[PDB]
Amino acid sequence: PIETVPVKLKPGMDGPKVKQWPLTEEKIKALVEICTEMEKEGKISKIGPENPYNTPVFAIKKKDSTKWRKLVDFRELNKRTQDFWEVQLGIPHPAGLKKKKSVTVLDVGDAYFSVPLDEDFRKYTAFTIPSINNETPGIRYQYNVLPQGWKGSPAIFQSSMTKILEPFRKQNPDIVIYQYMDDLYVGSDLEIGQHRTKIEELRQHLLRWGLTTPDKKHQKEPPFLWMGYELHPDKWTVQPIVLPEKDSWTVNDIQKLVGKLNWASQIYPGIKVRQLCKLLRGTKALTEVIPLTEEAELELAENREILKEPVHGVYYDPSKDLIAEIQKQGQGQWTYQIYQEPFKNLKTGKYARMRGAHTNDVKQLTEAVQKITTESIVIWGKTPKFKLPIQKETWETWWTEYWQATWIPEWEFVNTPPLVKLWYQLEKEPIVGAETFYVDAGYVTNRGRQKVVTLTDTTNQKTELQAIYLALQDSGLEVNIVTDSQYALGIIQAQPDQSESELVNQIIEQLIKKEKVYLAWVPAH
Amino acid sequence: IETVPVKLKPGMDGPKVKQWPLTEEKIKALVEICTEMEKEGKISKIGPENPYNTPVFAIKKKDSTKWRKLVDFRELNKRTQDFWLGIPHPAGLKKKKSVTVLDVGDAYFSVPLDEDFRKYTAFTIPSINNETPGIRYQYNVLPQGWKGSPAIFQSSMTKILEPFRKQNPDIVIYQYMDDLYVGSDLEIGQHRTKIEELRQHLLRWGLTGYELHPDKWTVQPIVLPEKDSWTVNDIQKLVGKLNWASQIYPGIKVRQLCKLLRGTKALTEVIPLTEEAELELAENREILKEPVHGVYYDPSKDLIAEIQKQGQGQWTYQIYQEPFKNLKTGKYARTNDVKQLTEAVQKITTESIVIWGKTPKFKLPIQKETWETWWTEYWQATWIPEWEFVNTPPLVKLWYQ
Ligand SMILES: Cc1ccnc2c1NC(=O)c1cccnc1N2C1CC1
Ligand SMILES: [Mg+2]
Repeated sequence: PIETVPVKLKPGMDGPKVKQWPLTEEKIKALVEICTEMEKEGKISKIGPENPYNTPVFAIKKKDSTKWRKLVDFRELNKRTQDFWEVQLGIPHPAGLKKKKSVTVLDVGDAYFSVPLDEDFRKYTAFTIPSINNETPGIRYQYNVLPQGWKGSPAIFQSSMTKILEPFRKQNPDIVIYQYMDDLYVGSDLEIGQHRTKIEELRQHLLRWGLTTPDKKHQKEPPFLWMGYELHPDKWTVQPIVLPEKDSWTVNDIQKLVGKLNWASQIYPGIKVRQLCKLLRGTKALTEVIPLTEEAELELAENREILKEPVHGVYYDPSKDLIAEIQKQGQGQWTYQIYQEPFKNLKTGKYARMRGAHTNDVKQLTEAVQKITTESIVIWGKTPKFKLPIQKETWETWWTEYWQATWIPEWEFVNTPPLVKLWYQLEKEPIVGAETFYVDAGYVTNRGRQKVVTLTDTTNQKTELQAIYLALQDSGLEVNIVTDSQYALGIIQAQPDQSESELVNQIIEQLIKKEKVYLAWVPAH
Repeated sequence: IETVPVKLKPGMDGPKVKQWPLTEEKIKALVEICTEMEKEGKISKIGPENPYNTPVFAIKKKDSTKWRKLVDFRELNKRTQDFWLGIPHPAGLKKKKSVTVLDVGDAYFSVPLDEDFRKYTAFTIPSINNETPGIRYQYNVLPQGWKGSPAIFQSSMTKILEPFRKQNPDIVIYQYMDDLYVGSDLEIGQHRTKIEELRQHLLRWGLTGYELHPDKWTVQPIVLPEKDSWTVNDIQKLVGKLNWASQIYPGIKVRQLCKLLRGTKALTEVIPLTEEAELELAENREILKEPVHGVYYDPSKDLIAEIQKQGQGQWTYQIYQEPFKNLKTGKYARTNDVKQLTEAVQKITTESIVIWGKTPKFKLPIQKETWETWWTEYWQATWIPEWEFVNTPPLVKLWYQ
């Protein structure tokens, strides 16, 4: 039989003592037939009045079916039951699977009901079938197997299935079995007749421990729709997403559209949501209607075209290399694809995470590489070889002078415009005979020049940036700027090429036009 | 054998820490190691009823082609009861000429672990792409990297170490976690031999690399540029650096130096220094020639270590308990950035152990995800300091090196 897992209640806690709700002679009749079928099956056993714990039971019928079902409400038992090691809380991504010639899904029936429950814990599973006559019975029972709806069932079940399946796995290294809750996906490369026979041997093996599964005639056939994917033994994709042809778009419509579109990016390359996301600005209600912009519908129209052509992902070939490739799609947007054979994508993606208010493409490209690397270790257990549109020299120049430690794995330059470059470089030492601007919102130069300008609604820090803006504006192609603003120095010295701040974007516009610029900080008073 | 009972601090529960993802290479390594530890009965497979977890990793041994299982027991150590006296740090170890660090980790495996504590040591070998559930185990013996292991093993160790200790009291012996720091003044040749002997003198009883020279460790002082001519720009960087430093050493005046700065002069204008500005600079320079007076190590406080990426393969670091009151400052020079950083962390950690007998809490200039990904590629120590991730201010880097 399957070995028992020891269970306990959270410390300093007693079993549930809750009142069974008043039933109905009708429902009492049903529960009594159900519990009787069950006690003959060993699943449950009548108990003495020795036991003081109680859990409410009730009866429902099958959804769109005329037949009685027994439900047991375990909220209280559950609040008091100890925590278990998480059930499978992380799932496989299709791109990390290996192709199989045939895949079969075996649905396990009465899974839980076939597994024993800790002998000393059974008492807490007590429930009561009420009598129809006043001083007549009031049938008491406890569970002997794992109850549906109880906290520890999924975990105990998974754990046990794993022990039952182990022997079969050793004798059958050819077969690959994946356990997902109630299902068993079983794949192999055997000739189809050999496969069918193995599946039968698995069914036999599982029957020895009382586990029932569906016969060849009643087994689901690929493709399998799983977790938003559509799986074939030889390829995968997201289950078809269809774009509406509405003329009126609600704020809510757009968020659903963006969500779906986002999901599609994992295999559909070229998907864009920037303009559809812009429709959300300042919206006042989930039911407000927003008209599309010339831009939002070009984008929508473009996405609608990409999605028409169904594209599938290919499965992983462990004997081959993983290559990851990256392209700048637009300002702050990057797309990548990971493949083993050219244009035969295992998976695609987009990166737009801005980590901070100001950045440059080098920094951002580097964070893109990190994300992909982490994703890769998780799906395939190894880092891919990257192809990036940046030359080592640009990379090295930035890395070498940035204050944070950084690293980019094995990479090959790929000439795919647009190429990433640094748009400007700050001088490392002061420029000889270039005017010197002393800023504090206004400046004074060594040549007697000056401007004390006016700003309203300006914050302390934003007044500092403005001053620098002024100096850059009224100066020539070579400047020396002296500021006491460690904040400004920080922003600019990171050499951003894009910013959330408009003012920063202007300063940036000026830094790109200059020949040589040198920034220096000096203490306050 | 007889198990000494161990317990968590009052009211605490066991750890539930997530396992950072591992590459196929490290997983296989761990599956190999753990399979034989299980045959030997050091670890056992557990069931779903144990909800605890500690991250595990595989590092390479130094100049050995074998892997070492590394267990991140940081969370559990913080929660293990404090222990209960013949271990307080020998201040003589820092002045020794030669010091050898030995890994006495396997000794711990011969002593069983309190049956009730065991569940807290749970860990998991993850699988790739979550295709399989992940193997779960817990220790039956004292694990390497747990603060309880050296404590519980204290007695059995003093005993096997009293002979060498009196048959060779020219040697200092300190144990911290899995290591034994053996110190001496002998010639580096006399040393390696005496070290080998201890090796067999431990092999005698069943026990089975790193060579330091603490006598040659020194402080990295704050420095001032010395130069032929001084431009307006030089003086400016000078006053800025001096001003910062004045908060540590108040005797620093900048009055005359600031005076040469009046006017809105061109940044490149050379400025011959007066007689007063010259003497002022002289005194400042004199002041900074040594560590500020007064600072002392408080064993009841945390040791904090900060690192800065200078450039060209150079890093600066300071160790303090209170800001500006540095216990030590230093420099580290060389690869890639991450590798350099890990080696600087391990080096700074060993130092702290050797000087104060404790590991520092680091403030690292790197993003978490990058660090979490690569540190184990280059890690070699058998311990793991605590660390946090920070954004270095461009001004501080300047003020160092
Ligand atoms: C959902 C799922 C999760 C994990 N593995 C698989 C599957 N399902 C499949 O249909 C699948 C498809 C292709 C190859 N293996 C597959 N299988 C492997 C087990 C044979
Ligand atoms: Mg000023």
